[PDB]
Amino acid sequence: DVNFFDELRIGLATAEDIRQWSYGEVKKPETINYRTLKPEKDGLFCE
Amino acid sequence: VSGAAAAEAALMRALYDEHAAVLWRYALRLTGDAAQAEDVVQETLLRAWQHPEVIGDTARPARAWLFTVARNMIIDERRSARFRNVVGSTDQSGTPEQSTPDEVNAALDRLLIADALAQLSAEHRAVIQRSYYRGWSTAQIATDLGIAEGTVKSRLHYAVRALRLTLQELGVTR
Amino acid sequence: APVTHIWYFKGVPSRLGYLLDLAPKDLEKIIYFAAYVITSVDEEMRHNE
Amino acid sequence: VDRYGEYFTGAMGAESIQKLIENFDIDAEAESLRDVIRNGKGQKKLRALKRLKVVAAFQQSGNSPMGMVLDAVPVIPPELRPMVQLDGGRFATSDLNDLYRRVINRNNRLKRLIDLGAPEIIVNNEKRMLQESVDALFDNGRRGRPVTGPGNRPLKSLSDLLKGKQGRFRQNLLGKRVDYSGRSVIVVGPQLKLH
DNA sequence: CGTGTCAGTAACTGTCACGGATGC
DNA sequence: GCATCCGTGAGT
Repeated sequence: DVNFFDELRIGLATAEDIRQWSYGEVKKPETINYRTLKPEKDGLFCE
Repeated sequence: VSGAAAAEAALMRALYDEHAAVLWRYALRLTGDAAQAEDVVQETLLRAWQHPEVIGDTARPARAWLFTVARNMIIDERRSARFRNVVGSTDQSGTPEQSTPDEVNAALDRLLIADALAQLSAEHRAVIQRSYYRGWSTAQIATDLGIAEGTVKSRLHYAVRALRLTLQELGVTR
Repeated sequence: APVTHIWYFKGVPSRLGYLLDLAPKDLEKIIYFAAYVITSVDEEMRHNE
Repeated sequence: VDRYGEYFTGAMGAESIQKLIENFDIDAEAESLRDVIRNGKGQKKLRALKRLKVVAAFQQSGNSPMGMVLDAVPVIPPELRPMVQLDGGRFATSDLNDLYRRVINRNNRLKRLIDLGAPEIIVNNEKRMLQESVDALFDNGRRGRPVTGPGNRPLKSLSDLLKGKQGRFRQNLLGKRVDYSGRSVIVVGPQLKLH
Protein backbone atom coordinates (compact mmCIF):
# COMPACT_ATOMS: atom_id res chain seq x y z
CA ASP A 1 0.00 0.00 0.00
CA VAL A 2 2.17 2.83 -1.35
CA ASN A 3 1.53 6.49 -0.47
CA PHE A 4 1.49 8.11 -3.94
CA PHE A 5 -2.05 8.41 -5.31
CA ASP A 6 -3.03 11.69 -6.93
CA GLU A 7 -6.71 12.50 -6.41
CA LEU A 8 -9.15 12.01 -3.54
CA ARG A 9 -12.73 12.03 -4.84
CA ILE A 10 -15.85 12.92 -2.85
CA GLY A 11 -19.45 12.73 -4.01
CA LEU A 12 -23.02 11.91 -3.10
CA ALA A 13 -23.42 8.33 -1.85
CA THR A 14 -26.37 6.69 -3.59
CA ALA A 15 -28.74 4.59 -1.48
CA GLU A 16 -27.52 1.72 -3.68
CA ASP A 17 -23.89 2.44 -2.75
CA ILE A 18 -24.97 2.11 0.89
CA ARG A 19 -26.15 -1.43 0.19
CA GLN A 20 -22.96 -2.08 -1.79
CA TRP A 21 -20.94 -1.17 1.31
CA SER A 22 -23.07 -2.95 3.90
CA TYR A 23 -22.32 -6.54 4.92
CA GLY A 24 -25.90 -6.98 6.16
CA GLU A 25 -28.88 -5.11 7.59
CA VAL A 26 -29.06 -4.13 11.26
CA LYS A 27 -32.56 -5.41 12.02
CA LYS A 28 -32.81 -5.76 15.81
CA PRO A 29 -32.15 -2.77 18.11
CA GLU A 30 -30.31 -4.88 20.70
CA THR A 31 -26.58 -4.53 21.29
CA ILE A 32 -25.01 -7.42 23.23
CA ASN A 33 -25.89 -9.90 25.97
CA TYR A 34 -25.11 -8.54 29.42
CA ARG A 35 -23.79 -11.86 30.72
CA THR A 36 -21.87 -13.70 27.99
CA LEU A 37 -20.73 -10.39 26.42
CA LYS A 38 -21.73 -11.96 23.07
CA PRO A 39 -23.50 -9.58 20.67
CA GLU A 40 -27.04 -10.50 19.69
CA LYS A 41 -27.71 -11.60 16.13
CA ASP A 42 -28.69 -8.85 13.66
CA GLY A 43 -27.97 -6.24 16.34
CA LEU A 44 -25.76 -3.17 16.31
CA PHE A 45 -22.73 -5.41 17.03
CA CYS A 46 -23.75 -8.51 15.07
CA GLU A 47 -20.77 -10.70 14.21
CA VAL B 1 -68.98 1.12 2.37
CA SER B 2 -65.85 3.17 1.73
CA GLY B 3 -66.96 5.87 4.18
CA ALA B 4 -67.17 3.45 7.10
CA ALA B 5 -63.43 2.83 6.80
CA ALA B 6 -62.64 6.55 6.65
CA ALA B 7 -64.77 7.12 9.76
CA GLU B 8 -62.29 5.03 11.78
CA ALA B 9 -59.30 7.17 10.74
CA ALA B 10 -61.34 10.30 11.44
CA LEU B 11 -62.04 8.81 14.88
CA MET B 12 -58.34 8.23 15.56
CA ARG B 13 -57.43 11.77 14.50
CA ALA B 14 -59.80 13.28 17.11
CA LEU B 15 -58.33 11.33 20.03
CA TYR B 16 -54.96 12.44 18.69
CA ASP B 17 -55.94 16.11 18.81
CA GLU B 18 -57.45 15.73 22.29
CA HIS B 19 -55.09 13.37 24.14
CA ALA B 20 -51.71 12.91 22.42
CA ALA B 21 -50.18 16.27 23.35
CA VAL B 22 -51.37 15.83 26.94
CA LEU B 23 -50.05 12.25 27.22
CA TRP B 24 -46.68 13.38 25.85
CA ARG B 25 -45.98 15.67 28.81
CA TYR B 26 -46.99 12.89 31.23
CA ALA B 27 -44.60 10.39 29.63
CA LEU B 28 -41.95 13.14 29.48
CA ARG B 29 -42.22 13.80 33.21
CA LEU B 30 -42.04 10.06 33.87
CA THR B 31 -38.96 9.48 31.68
CA GLY B 32 -37.21 12.83 31.22
CA ASP B 33 -36.39 12.16 27.55
CA ALA B 34 -38.59 13.72 24.86
CA ALA B 35 -37.51 11.44 22.01
CA GLN B 36 -38.57 8.53 24.22
CA ALA B 37 -41.85 10.23 25.16
CA GLU B 38 -42.77 10.40 21.47
CA ASP B 39 -42.19 6.65 21.13
CA VAL B 40 -44.33 6.05 24.22
CA VAL B 41 -47.15 8.18 22.80
CA GLN B 42 -47.10 6.42 19.44
CA GLU B 43 -47.18 2.94 21.00
CA THR B 44 -49.98 3.95 23.38
CA LEU B 45 -52.15 5.29 20.57
CA LEU B 46 -51.40 2.16 18.53
CA ARG B 47 -52.74 0.01 21.36
CA ALA B 48 -55.73 2.37 21.48
CA TRP B 49 -56.38 1.64 17.80
CA GLN B 50 -56.07 -2.07 18.61
CA HIS B 51 -58.63 -2.01 21.48
CA PRO B 52 -62.21 -1.18 20.39
CA GLU B 53 -63.43 -1.64 23.98
CA VAL B 54 -61.60 1.52 25.05
CA ILE B 55 -62.89 3.47 22.02
CA GLY B 56 -66.43 2.10 22.40
CA ASP B 57 -67.91 3.85 25.43
CA THR B 58 -67.63 7.63 25.20
CA ALA B 59 -69.58 7.88 28.48
CA ARG B 60 -66.52 6.29 30.15
CA PRO B 61 -63.26 8.26 30.50
CA ALA B 62 -60.66 7.14 27.96
CA ARG B 63 -57.76 9.44 28.89
CA ALA B 64 -57.18 7.51 32.12
CA TRP B 65 -56.70 4.25 30.22
CA LEU B 66 -54.04 5.98 28.12
CA PHE B 67 -52.23 7.27 31.22
CA THR B 68 -52.27 3.81 32.82
CA VAL B 69 -50.99 2.14 29.63
CA ALA B 70 -48.18 4.70 29.34
CA ARG B 71 -47.26 4.15 32.99
CA ASN B 72 -47.09 0.39 32.49
CA MET B 73 -44.98 1.02 29.38
CA ILE B 74 -42.43 3.19 31.15
CA ILE B 75 -42.24 0.83 34.15
CA ASP B 76 -41.45 -1.96 31.68
CA GLU B 77 -38.78 0.08 29.88
CA ARG B 78 -37.31 0.65 33.33
CA ARG B 79 -36.23 -3.02 33.67
CA SER B 80 -33.33 -5.27 32.69
CA ALA B 81 -32.26 -3.87 29.31
CA ARG B 82 -32.08 -0.34 30.70
CA PHE B 83 -30.60 -1.59 33.99
CA ARG B 84 -27.14 -2.51 32.72
CA ASN B 85 -26.53 -0.32 29.67
CA VAL B 86 -28.17 3.07 30.33
CA VAL B 87 -25.43 4.17 32.69
CA GLY B 88 -22.54 5.50 30.62
CA SER B 89 -21.74 7.17 27.32
CA THR B 90 -18.26 7.10 25.81
CA ASP B 91 -18.78 10.58 24.36
CA GLN B 92 -19.62 11.68 27.90
CA SER B 93 -16.62 12.63 30.04
CA GLY B 94 -15.43 10.49 32.94
CA THR B 95 -15.21 7.25 30.94
CA PRO B 96 -11.74 5.82 30.22
CA GLU B 97 -10.94 5.34 26.56
CA GLN B 98 -9.97 1.84 25.46
CA SER B 99 -6.20 1.39 25.26
CA THR B 100 -4.19 -1.41 23.67
CA PRO B 101 -0.63 -2.26 24.80
CA ASP B 102 2.36 -1.99 22.50
CA GLU B 103 3.61 -4.96 20.47
CA VAL B 104 7.21 -4.68 21.70
CA ASN B 105 7.41 -8.02 23.52
CA ALA B 106 5.56 -9.78 20.70
CA ALA B 107 7.87 -8.22 18.10
CA LEU B 108 11.03 -9.27 19.95
CA ASP B 109 9.68 -12.80 20.44
CA ARG B 110 8.78 -12.95 16.73
CA LEU B 111 12.30 -11.84 15.77
CA LEU B 112 13.88 -14.50 17.98
CA ILE B 113 11.49 -17.16 16.66
CA ALA B 114 12.37 -16.27 13.06
CA ASP B 115 16.09 -16.37 13.87
CA ALA B 116 15.76 -19.82 15.45
CA LEU B 117 13.63 -20.92 12.49
CA ALA B 118 16.39 -19.99 10.05
CA GLN B 119 18.79 -22.49 11.66
CA LEU B 120 16.46 -25.45 11.04
CA SER B 121 16.45 -27.90 8.17
CA ALA B 122 14.02 -27.16 5.34
CA GLU B 123 11.87 -30.11 6.42
CA HIS B 124 11.62 -29.16 10.10
CA ARG B 125 11.08 -25.48 9.23
CA ALA B 126 8.37 -26.38 6.71
CA VAL B 127 6.71 -28.63 9.32
CA ILE B 128 6.62 -26.25 12.30
CA GLN B 129 5.29 -23.42 10.11
CA ARG B 130 2.38 -25.69 9.07
CA SER B 131 1.40 -26.72 12.62
CA TYR B 132 1.75 -23.44 14.55
CA TYR B 133 1.72 -20.70 11.89
CA ARG B 134 -1.01 -22.35 9.80
CA GLY B 135 -2.60 -24.31 12.65
CA TRP B 136 -3.29 -27.44 10.61
CA SER B 137 -3.89 -30.87 12.12
CA THR B 138 -1.34 -33.68 12.35
CA ALA B 139 -2.83 -35.54 9.38
CA GLN B 140 -3.30 -32.42 7.24
CA ILE B 141 0.45 -31.72 7.17
CA ALA B 142 1.06 -35.39 6.37
CA THR B 143 -1.35 -35.21 3.43
CA ASP B 144 0.20 -31.95 2.19
CA LEU B 145 3.89 -32.91 2.40
CA GLY B 146 3.26 -36.42 1.06
CA ILE B 147 4.83 -38.10 4.10
CA ALA B 148 3.65 -40.40 6.88
CA GLU B 149 1.78 -39.50 10.06
CA GLY B 150 4.47 -40.54 12.53
CA THR B 151 6.90 -38.72 10.26
CA VAL B 152 5.17 -35.40 10.95
CA LYS B 153 4.91 -36.31 14.64
CA SER B 154 8.65 -37.01 14.94
CA ARG B 155 9.62 -33.95 12.88
CA LEU B 156 7.60 -31.68 15.17
CA HIS B 157 8.96 -33.45 18.26
CA TYR B 158 12.56 -32.82 17.21
CA ALA B 159 12.14 -29.33 15.73
CA VAL B 160 10.56 -28.06 18.96
CA ARG B 161 13.59 -29.24 20.95
CA ALA B 162 15.97 -27.83 18.32
CA LEU B 163 14.33 -24.42 18.73
CA ARG B 164 14.68 -24.85 22.50
CA LEU B 165 18.38 -25.63 22.06
CA THR B 166 18.93 -22.57 19.87
CA LEU B 167 17.04 -20.34 22.32
CA GLN B 168 18.72 -21.56 25.51
CA GLU B 169 22.09 -20.99 23.83
CA LEU B 170 21.09 -17.32 23.41
CA GLY B 171 19.66 -16.97 26.92
CA VAL B 172 15.92 -16.97 26.24
CA THR B 173 14.02 -17.02 29.53
CA ARG B 174 12.21 -20.26 30.32
CA ALA C 1 -40.05 5.18 4.36
CA PRO C 2 -37.65 7.46 2.44
CA VAL C 3 -35.84 10.13 4.44
CA THR C 4 -34.01 13.36 3.65
CA HIS C 5 -30.41 14.20 4.53
CA ILE C 6 -30.43 17.05 7.06
CA TRP C 7 -27.22 18.51 5.59
CA TYR C 8 -29.05 19.53 2.40
CA PHE C 9 -32.34 20.66 4.00
CA LYS C 10 -31.54 22.54 7.22
CA GLY C 11 -27.95 23.42 6.30
CA VAL C 12 -27.81 26.97 4.94
CA PRO C 13 -28.31 27.54 2.14
CA SER C 14 -30.97 24.86 1.61
CA ARG C 15 -29.79 22.79 -1.35
CA LEU C 16 -33.18 21.13 -1.87
CA GLY C 17 -34.86 24.53 -1.74
CA TYR C 18 -32.45 25.76 -4.41
CA LEU C 19 -33.08 22.73 -6.63
CA LEU C 20 -36.90 22.71 -6.50
CA ASP C 21 -37.31 26.50 -6.07
CA LEU C 22 -39.19 25.80 -2.83
CA ALA C 23 -39.04 28.06 0.21
CA PRO C 24 -37.13 26.78 3.26
CA LYS C 25 -40.13 27.06 5.60
CA ASP C 26 -42.39 25.42 3.02
CA LEU C 27 -39.89 22.56 2.79
CA GLU C 28 -39.89 22.38 6.60
CA LYS C 29 -43.68 22.10 6.59
CA ILE C 30 -43.53 19.41 3.89
CA ILE C 31 -40.89 17.08 5.33
CA TYR C 32 -42.12 17.01 8.94
CA PHE C 33 -45.76 16.32 8.01
CA ALA C 34 -47.39 19.73 8.43
CA ALA C 35 -48.63 20.33 4.87
CA TYR C 36 -49.30 18.27 1.76
CA VAL C 37 -47.61 19.08 -1.54
CA ILE C 38 -48.91 18.52 -5.08
CA THR C 39 -46.61 16.14 -6.94
CA SER C 40 -48.65 16.03 -10.16
CA VAL C 41 -51.98 17.13 -11.63
CA ASP C 42 -53.71 15.95 -14.82
CA GLU C 43 -54.40 19.36 -16.33
CA GLU C 44 -55.85 18.13 -19.63
CA MET C 45 -58.34 15.84 -17.88
CA ARG C 46 -59.25 18.80 -15.66
CA HIS C 47 -59.91 20.89 -18.77
CA ASN C 48 -62.03 18.16 -20.37
CA GLU C 49 -64.23 17.97 -17.25
CA VAL D 1 -58.96 14.13 -2.59
CA ASP D 2 -62.57 13.22 -1.72
CA ARG D 3 -63.84 15.26 -4.70
CA TYR D 4 -61.22 15.57 -7.46
CA GLY D 5 -58.88 12.73 -6.47
CA GLU D 6 -58.90 11.42 -10.05
CA TYR D 7 -57.19 14.58 -11.34
CA PHE D 8 -54.18 15.26 -9.09
CA THR D 9 -51.68 13.42 -6.90
CA GLY D 10 -50.27 14.82 -3.68
CA ALA D 11 -48.09 13.55 -0.87
CA MET D 12 -46.47 14.49 2.43
CA GLY D 13 -43.12 14.01 4.12
CA ALA D 14 -39.89 13.00 2.41
CA GLU D 15 -41.37 10.56 -0.11
CA SER D 16 -43.15 13.54 -1.68
CA ILE D 17 -39.84 15.35 -2.17
CA GLN D 18 -38.38 12.14 -3.58
CA LYS D 19 -41.18 12.09 -6.16
CA LEU D 20 -40.67 15.80 -6.87
CA ILE D 21 -36.96 15.23 -7.55
CA GLU D 22 -37.95 12.34 -9.82
CA ASN D 23 -40.43 14.60 -11.66
CA PHE D 24 -37.84 17.27 -12.39
CA ASP D 25 -36.16 18.37 -15.62
CA ILE D 26 -32.55 19.31 -14.86
CA ASP D 27 -31.54 20.83 -18.20
CA ALA D 28 -34.82 22.73 -18.60
CA GLU D 29 -34.55 24.40 -15.19
CA ALA D 30 -30.87 25.18 -15.76
CA GLU D 31 -31.58 26.94 -19.05
CA SER D 32 -34.60 28.66 -17.48
CA LEU D 33 -32.24 30.11 -14.87
CA ARG D 34 -29.80 31.19 -17.59
CA ASP D 35 -32.73 32.99 -19.24
CA VAL D 36 -33.23 35.06 -16.08
CA ILE D 37 -29.48 35.70 -15.93
CA ARG D 38 -29.46 37.00 -19.51
CA ASN D 39 -31.82 39.84 -18.44
CA GLY D 40 -30.25 42.17 -15.88
CA LYS D 41 -32.76 42.23 -13.00
CA GLY D 42 -30.22 42.32 -10.15
CA GLN D 43 -32.73 42.09 -7.29
CA LYS D 44 -34.25 38.94 -8.80
CA LYS D 45 -31.10 37.97 -10.75
CA LEU D 46 -28.71 37.21 -7.87
CA ARG D 47 -31.28 34.81 -6.40
CA ALA D 48 -31.31 32.98 -9.76
CA LEU D 49 -27.52 32.92 -10.15
CA LYS D 50 -27.25 31.18 -6.78
CA ARG D 51 -29.79 28.56 -7.89
CA LEU D 52 -27.88 27.91 -11.12
CA LYS D 53 -24.79 27.30 -8.98
CA VAL D 54 -26.59 24.29 -7.47
CA VAL D 55 -28.45 23.00 -10.54
CA ALA D 56 -25.50 22.99 -12.95
CA ALA D 57 -23.57 20.83 -10.48
CA PHE D 58 -26.14 18.05 -10.86
CA GLN D 59 -26.30 18.70 -14.61
CA GLN D 60 -22.61 18.35 -15.49
CA SER D 61 -21.54 15.66 -13.01
CA GLY D 62 -23.98 13.09 -14.37
CA ASN D 63 -24.87 12.33 -10.74
CA SER D 64 -28.55 12.44 -9.85
CA PRO D 65 -29.68 14.68 -6.96
CA MET D 66 -31.85 11.73 -5.84
CA GLY D 67 -29.10 10.98 -3.30
CA MET D 68 -30.43 13.81 -1.13
CA VAL D 69 -33.30 11.45 -0.20
CA LEU D 70 -32.19 8.24 1.51
CA ASP D 71 -33.77 4.79 1.39
CA ALA D 72 -31.01 3.15 3.46
CA VAL D 73 -28.68 4.68 6.06
CA PRO D 74 -25.13 3.35 6.55
CA VAL D 75 -23.88 2.16 9.94
CA ILE D 76 -20.32 2.98 11.03
CA PRO D 77 -18.26 -0.05 12.12
CA PRO D 78 -18.59 -0.90 15.82
CA GLU D 79 -14.97 -0.25 16.82
CA LEU D 80 -15.44 3.43 15.92
CA ARG D 81 -18.48 3.47 18.26
CA PRO D 82 -17.18 1.11 20.95
CA MET D 83 -19.13 -0.05 23.99
CA VAL D 84 -16.82 -0.51 26.96
CA GLN D 85 -17.38 -2.31 30.26
CA LEU D 86 -17.00 -0.44 33.54
CA ASP D 87 -15.28 -1.50 36.75
CA GLY D 88 -18.67 -1.27 38.48
CA GLY D 89 -20.10 -4.12 36.39
CA ARG D 90 -22.25 -1.91 34.15
CA PHE D 91 -21.45 -0.65 30.63
CA ALA D 92 -20.92 2.57 28.68
CA THR D 93 -21.61 2.99 24.95
CA SER D 94 -21.07 5.81 22.48
CA ASP D 95 -23.94 8.21 21.78
CA LEU D 96 -23.90 7.08 18.15
CA ASN D 97 -25.15 3.71 19.40
CA ASP D 98 -28.14 5.35 21.10
CA LEU D 99 -28.90 7.34 17.94
CA TYR D 100 -28.71 4.26 15.71
CA ARG D 101 -30.86 2.37 18.22
CA ARG D 102 -33.57 5.04 18.21
CA VAL D 103 -33.54 4.98 14.39
CA ILE D 104 -33.89 1.18 14.41
CA ASN D 105 -36.71 1.20 16.97
CA ARG D 106 -38.79 3.77 15.11
CA ASN D 107 -38.17 2.09 11.74
CA ASN D 108 -39.32 -1.31 13.02
CA ARG D 109 -42.40 0.32 14.56
CA LEU D 110 -43.12 1.91 11.18
CA LYS D 111 -42.85 -1.53 9.55
CA ARG D 112 -45.39 -2.84 12.06
CA LEU D 113 -47.72 0.08 11.31
CA ILE D 114 -47.46 -0.52 7.56
CA ASP D 115 -48.29 -4.21 8.00
CA LEU D 116 -51.26 -3.60 10.30
CA GLY D 117 -52.89 -1.04 8.02
CA ALA D 118 -52.85 1.44 10.90
CA PRO D 119 -54.60 4.80 10.43
CA GLU D 120 -52.76 7.27 8.22
CA ILE D 121 -52.41 9.68 11.15
CA ILE D 122 -50.28 7.21 13.14
CA VAL D 123 -48.20 6.22 10.11
CA ASN D 124 -47.44 9.83 9.17
CA ASN D 125 -46.67 10.81 12.77
CA GLU D 126 -44.29 7.82 12.86
CA LYS D 127 -42.54 8.73 9.60
CA ARG D 128 -42.01 12.22 11.03
CA MET D 129 -40.21 10.74 14.05
CA LEU D 130 -38.12 8.52 11.76
CA GLN D 131 -37.08 11.66 9.87
CA GLU D 132 -36.15 13.36 13.14
CA SER D 133 -34.19 10.28 14.23
CA VAL D 134 -32.11 10.19 11.04
CA ASP D 135 -31.55 13.94 11.42
CA ALA D 136 -30.32 13.40 14.98
CA LEU D 137 -28.04 10.57 13.84
CA PHE D 138 -26.42 12.74 11.17
CA ASP D 139 -26.38 16.16 12.91
CA ASN D 140 -28.23 16.28 16.23
CA GLY D 141 -29.11 19.82 17.24
CA ARG D 142 -29.16 21.31 13.73
CA ARG D 143 -32.96 21.63 13.70
CA GLY D 144 -34.86 22.47 16.87
CA ARG D 145 -33.83 21.20 20.29
CA PRO D 146 -31.28 18.37 20.36
CA VAL D 147 -31.92 14.85 21.59
CA THR D 148 -30.97 14.98 25.27
CA GLY D 149 -29.29 12.04 26.96
CA PRO D 150 -29.23 11.21 30.67
CA GLY D 151 -28.54 14.46 32.48
CA ASN D 152 -29.76 16.92 29.82
CA ARG D 153 -26.58 16.34 27.81
CA PRO D 154 -26.84 16.67 24.01
CA LEU D 155 -25.82 13.49 22.21
CA LYS D 156 -22.83 13.70 19.88
CA SER D 157 -23.83 13.04 16.27
CA LEU D 158 -21.77 11.69 13.37
CA SER D 159 -21.00 15.22 12.18
CA ASP D 160 -19.86 16.14 15.70
CA LEU D 161 -16.87 13.83 15.19
CA LEU D 162 -15.48 16.28 12.61
CA LYS D 163 -16.37 19.72 14.03
CA GLY D 164 -13.95 22.22 15.53
CA LYS D 165 -11.03 21.63 17.86
CA GLN D 166 -12.48 18.38 19.23
CA GLY D 167 -13.40 17.00 15.79
CA ARG D 168 -11.33 14.43 13.94
CA PHE D 169 -9.45 17.01 11.85
CA ARG D 170 -7.98 19.53 14.32
CA GLN D 171 -7.58 16.85 17.03
CA ASN D 172 -6.24 13.73 15.28
CA LEU D 173 -4.99 15.01 11.89
CA LEU D 174 -3.51 18.48 12.43
CA GLY D 175 -2.14 17.46 15.83
CA LYS D 176 -1.06 13.97 16.91
CA ARG D 177 0.64 12.51 19.96
CA VAL D 178 3.97 10.95 19.04
CA ASP D 179 6.24 8.28 20.50
CA TYR D 180 9.90 8.86 21.40
CA SER D 181 8.87 12.03 23.22
CA GLY D 182 9.30 13.34 26.75
CA ARG D 183 8.62 16.42 28.84
CA SER D 184 10.21 18.00 31.90
CA VAL D 185 10.86 21.27 33.70
CA ILE D 186 13.52 23.48 32.10
CA VAL D 187 16.53 24.90 33.92
CA VAL D 188 19.18 27.41 32.86
CA GLY D 189 22.48 25.93 31.73
CA PRO D 190 25.22 28.55 31.40
CA GLN D 191 27.92 25.87 31.14
CA LEU D 192 26.40 24.48 27.94
CA LYS D 193 27.36 25.66 24.48
CA LEU D 194 24.80 27.15 22.11
CA HIS D 195 24.35 23.86 20.22
C1' DC E 1 -50.85 -9.78 30.72
C1' DG E 2 -54.41 -6.12 31.58
C1' DT E 3 -54.41 -1.51 31.79
C1' DG E 4 -60.19 3.18 32.10
C1' DT E 5 -62.12 8.94 38.24
C1' DC E 6 -57.14 12.02 38.81
C1' DA E 7 -52.81 13.13 36.55
C1' DG E 8 -48.22 19.25 33.53
C1' DT E 9 -40.98 19.18 31.58
C1' DA E 10 -36.52 21.04 33.58
C1' DA E 11 -34.30 24.59 32.50
C1' DC E 12 -33.43 28.73 31.48
C1' DT E 13 -29.98 34.41 28.40
C1' DG E 14 -25.42 36.53 32.18
C1' DT E 15 -21.45 35.42 25.16
C1' DC E 16 -21.25 38.29 20.82
C1' DA E 17 -19.35 39.86 16.09
C1' DC E 18 -20.55 39.23 11.64
C1' DG E 19 -22.44 38.02 7.32
C1' DG E 20 -26.09 36.40 4.31
C1' DA E 21 -29.93 33.64 3.33
C1' DT E 22 -34.63 33.91 5.26
C1' DG E 23 -39.11 36.03 5.40
C1' DC E 24 -43.33 40.29 5.91
C1' DG F 1 -37.84 45.64 -1.97
C1' DC F 2 -35.46 45.53 3.02
C1' DA F 3 -35.55 44.20 8.28
C1' DT F 4 -34.86 39.59 10.65
C1' DC F 5 -32.66 35.72 12.28
C1' DC F 6 -29.93 32.07 11.80
C1' DG F 7 -25.61 29.99 11.80
C1' DT F 8 -20.67 30.66 12.03
C1' DG F 9 -16.57 31.68 14.72
C1' DA F 10 -13.90 32.85 19.29
C1' DG F 11 -4.79 30.35 21.96
C1' DT F 12 -1.74 26.23 22.67
